[PDB]
Amino acid sequence: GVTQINGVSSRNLQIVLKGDPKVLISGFVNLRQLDMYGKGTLSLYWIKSDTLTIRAKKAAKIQLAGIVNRLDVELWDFAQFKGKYLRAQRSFVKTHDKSVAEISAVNHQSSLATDASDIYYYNLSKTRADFMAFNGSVLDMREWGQSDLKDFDRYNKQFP
Amino acid sequence: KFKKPPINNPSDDATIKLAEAAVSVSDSMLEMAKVEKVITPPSKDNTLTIPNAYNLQARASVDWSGPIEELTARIAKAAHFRFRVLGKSPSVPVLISISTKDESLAEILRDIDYQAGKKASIHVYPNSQVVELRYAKIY
Amino acid sequence: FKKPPINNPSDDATIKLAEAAVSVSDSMLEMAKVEKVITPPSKDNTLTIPNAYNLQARASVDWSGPIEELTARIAKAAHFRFRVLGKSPSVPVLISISTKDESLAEILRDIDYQAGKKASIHVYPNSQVVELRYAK
Amino acid sequence: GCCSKMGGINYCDSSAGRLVCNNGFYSTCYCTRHAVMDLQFLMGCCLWHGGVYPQLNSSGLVVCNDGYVSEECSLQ
Amino acid sequence: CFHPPYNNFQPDRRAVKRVGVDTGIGAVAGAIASGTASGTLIGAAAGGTVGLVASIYRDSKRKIIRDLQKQDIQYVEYGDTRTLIIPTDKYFMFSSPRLNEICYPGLNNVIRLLNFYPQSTIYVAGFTDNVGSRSHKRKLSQAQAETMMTFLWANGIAAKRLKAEGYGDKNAISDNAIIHGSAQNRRIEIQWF
Amino acid sequence: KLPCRVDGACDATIIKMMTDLNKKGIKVASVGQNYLISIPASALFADQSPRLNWASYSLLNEIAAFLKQFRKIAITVTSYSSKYVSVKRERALTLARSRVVSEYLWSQGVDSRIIFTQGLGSDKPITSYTLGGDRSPNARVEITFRRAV
Amino acid sequence: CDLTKFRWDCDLPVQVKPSPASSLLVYCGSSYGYITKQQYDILARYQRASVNMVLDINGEYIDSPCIGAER
Amino acid sequence: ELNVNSAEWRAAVAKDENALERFQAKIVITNKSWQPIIAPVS
Repeated sequence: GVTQINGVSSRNLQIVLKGDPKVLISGFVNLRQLDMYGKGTLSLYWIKSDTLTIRAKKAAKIQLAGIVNRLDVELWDFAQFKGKYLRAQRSFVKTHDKSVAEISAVNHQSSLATDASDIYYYNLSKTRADFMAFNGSVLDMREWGQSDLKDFDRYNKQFP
Repeated sequence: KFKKPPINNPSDDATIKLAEAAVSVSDSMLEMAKVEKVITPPSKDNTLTIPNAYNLQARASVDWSGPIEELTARIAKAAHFRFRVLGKSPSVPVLISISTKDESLAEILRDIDYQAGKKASIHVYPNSQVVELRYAKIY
Repeated sequence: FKKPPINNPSDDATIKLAEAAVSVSDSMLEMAKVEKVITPPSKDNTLTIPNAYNLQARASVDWSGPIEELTARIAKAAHFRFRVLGKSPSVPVLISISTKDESLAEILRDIDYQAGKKASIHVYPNSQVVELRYAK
Repeated sequence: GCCSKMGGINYCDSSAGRLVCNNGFYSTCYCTRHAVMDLQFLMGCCLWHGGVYPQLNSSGLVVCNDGYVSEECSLQ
Repeated sequence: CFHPPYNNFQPDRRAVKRVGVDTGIGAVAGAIASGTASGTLIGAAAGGTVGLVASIYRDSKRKIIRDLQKQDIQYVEYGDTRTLIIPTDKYFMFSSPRLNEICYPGLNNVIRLLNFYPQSTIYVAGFTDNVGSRSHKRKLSQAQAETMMTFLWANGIAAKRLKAEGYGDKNAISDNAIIHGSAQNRRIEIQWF
Repeated sequence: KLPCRVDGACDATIIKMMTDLNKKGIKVASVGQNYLISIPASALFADQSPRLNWASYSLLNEIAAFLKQFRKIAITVTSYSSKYVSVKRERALTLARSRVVSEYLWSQGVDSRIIFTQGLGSDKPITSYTLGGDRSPNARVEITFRRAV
Repeated sequence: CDLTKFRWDCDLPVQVKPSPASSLLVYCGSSYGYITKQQYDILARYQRASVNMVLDINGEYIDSPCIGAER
Repeated sequence: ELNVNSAEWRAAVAKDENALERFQAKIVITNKSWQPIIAPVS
C-alpha cells in the first residue's frame, strides 16, 4: 500500500513494517524506534530525534533526513539505510550479510561491517572507529573536491 | 601475584633526562603559544592561498629535513601539478623539516607554507594545475 | 603475522619523550599559524597570466641585471610592443631570471614580482603592448 | 664478495660511488669514500666544537678549537 | 643454410636443419648397429623423434627469452604488455642510426620473438641520455627508433602495425648524473600487446 | 674504518628475495633504476574490502624487507581494482587500501623520505581479462620506486 | 575517451587558435594547443592515471608530455 | 674589462618552436604510443 502524509509533528513515533508498503512522511518527527521485517520502503523528510533505533531485516529501504543525538542502526540482509543527511552526533551502525548503510556522524562514530556489507560515512566525525569481520567495508565516499574537505587528525586517523 | 599494567621495556637515564627536558620545553612552548594567540589571534587561513582540489587529495607520509624547494617540487610532481618558482632563492636556505604520516598533499603543502612563514610562501592554482613557491622580498 | 613498529616507543621514558616532541611540533605549528600573514587571491598585487597566445611561447633565460633590458627583450621576442611609463631611478631596479623552460607570461610574472613596488608590468593583449610602470 | 649471486664486480662507478656488477644492477657496496653513506655515529673528540686544538698538552685537558674544554676526553 | 646478415630477410630453418642432422646421425647409428634396412629405418625414426623434441625445446618462447637475456637485451612482461629493451650502445653504431650488424643474433632473436604475436601492435621508442642539445637528442632518438622500426618491417611485419617515436632525455629509467645510469638511459623500447 | 656497503643490504639477498617474490606471485620487475612490485589484491585484502587478512602480514613483511634493502627518496603505493559498485566506491576503496599498505610499510621503517599513496579505482588495467573480482589480474597494489644512487 | 578497457586508447583533437569554445591550454612539450573543458577534464584524468599523451600530427609523433595549463 | 654600466647590457631570450605558422593537419593528442612500465615514479 502507498501512503503519502504531508505534515506531521510528534514528540514520539513508532513504525513497524511487516509487508512491502511505500510510505513517505513530511514534517518534523521525534522518531524513536523503527522495525522492518519485510521489503518495505519508508522516507522521512525532517526528523529531530534524541535516540533512534533502527532494525531492518529483509530488503527494507529506509531514508531519513534530520538531526539525531544517538542513532543505532542494525541492518541484517539486503537492507538499505540511506541515512545520509541524518547527522547523528553518536552513531552505532552494524551491518550484516549484504546490507548497505550510509551514515553522516558528527561527533562519535562506531561501525561494524560483518560480511559482504557496506557502510559509507559521508561526514568526518570528530572521532571514528570502524571494524570489519569477513568482507565488510567501511568507506569514506567523500567528494575529494570540496573546497573545505577536512583532513584526518591525530584522533581521527583509523587505518582499515 | 600483584602487578600493575604498564610493564614496559627498560629505560635509560639518558632518555629520562631527555624526557624531562622535553616536557619542560613543551610546557614553555604551550605557554608561549597561548600568550601569543591571545595577544593577536589569527584572522586568515592559508586554505585560501592553497585551495584543495582533486589529485591534491592524494596522501603522503613525509620525513624531510632539507630545503623547501625540493620537497615542494616532489609534492607537486606527485600531485601532477606543474611546479613554478617566484623570487630569488636566498643565500641562506629556507630549511624545512616535515615529519608527518599519511596526510593529504594539500595538508602537507599547508604545513610547508606555515613552516616557511616569512621566508617563503606556497600557493596552489588548481585551474592551471600549478604549485607555486615564492621566496619573499626580503633582502 | 603482523609485527610491531621498529621505532615504537616501548620505554617508560621514550614514550614521554615522543609525546613531548608531538606537543612541541603542535605548538610550533600553532605559532606559525598565528605568525603567518597571507595575501588572499582577490587582494594579491601581482601580474596574472596574460593568456596572450604569443606570450605563451616557452623560453630559456639567464639574466641578472636591469629590469628594462629583460622586459624589452621579452616583449620583442613575444612580438608585442614595449613601453615604459615613469622615470627611471638612479640605482637601477635589478632582477634575475634563470629558467630553462618557462613561458614568456610566467617570466613576466616573475619579473614583476621581483620588481615589487619599485616597478610593475601591465600587458595589454588587445593592443599587444607590455608596459613597465615605474613607481615614484 | 660484493656482487654475489650476480655476475660479479664489473667496475667501480666513481660518479655514483658504488660498484656496478656484471648484470645491469648496481651494487650495495661502495667503491670510493665519496659514496653517500648514512654516517650518523662519528668518533672523535671535540666534535661540533672545531676539533681538538693541536697543542702540546701540559695537563690532561683536551681543548677544542673554540676554547671549549671537552670534559669527556680530558684525563682524570 | 644461413646468411649471417639477416638471412636476406628470408625464413629461417633451424627446425628443418636440426631434424635433418638428427635423422642423419640416427640413421648412421642404426646402420652401424644393425646392418639392415629395418635397423636403419629404426635409427632414422629415433633421430627424427629426438630432433623433433630438441627443436620443440629450442624454438620455445622461454628459450628465446633466455637467449635474448644472454645477449644484452631485456624482456619485461607486465600483464599482457610485453617490452623488449635493446641498448643502442651495443645494437647501434656510435651516435648514428646505423644498426650494428655484428649483433645480428640479437636482432634475429628480437624478430623471432615478435613473430610469436602476429596480431600485436608494436610501438618502437628511442631514448638518449642528457648529453647533447635538445634537438640533437630528439633527432638521434627518432632516427634510431625509425631504423629499428624499419628492421622490424623488413623482417616481415606489416607497416600498419608499427609506430616509431623518439624521445630525447625526457623519459629516463635512470639517473643521468651518474655514468651507469646515463648508460641505462640509452635504449630502444619495443612494446606490443 | 668506513662502511663497505649500505647497512643491512646484500646483492645476493636482493636477488634471492626478488626470486622468492616472483615465485610466490608478486611480480618484482626492475627496468633501469626503477623497481616495481605488483601484488595481487587477493593476496593482501579480503573481497573488495580494505581489510588485510592476518596471513598477508608475512607477505607485507617480506615486501618491507625488500624495500629496506634499497636506499630511496620516495616510494609510491597505488591501488587498482575491478569495477564493483560505482566510480566513487572503487576510488575510495583503492585509496583506503593504499593508505593501509603504506601505513604498514611506514611502520616497518623503510629508508624512504616520502611514501606517496593513491588509488585510481579502475582507471589503468593491465589486462583485457576483466572477469573476476579481486581475483581479476588488474586488481592489484603497485609499489614503485627508484633506487637512489 | 575510453579510459578502462585495457589500453585506454583514445583521441583528443587540438585547436591552435583560442576559440571561445576551446580556450583551455595544453602544453605538448614545447608546442601548446587549446582544447575544451571536457577535453581538459579527461586529459587531467589521464594525467592522474599517469598515461603518456604524446602529440601526434598526421600519425607522426611531435612532442611527448602533455600538461594542462590555465583555463 | 667588465663594464659597470648596466644600461648597456643586452639581454638574450631564447624560444622553442610550437605549432605556430605550421597548422590534413590532424593535430591530435594521442595516447596510443609507448607507455612506461614503472609509470608513477616520484
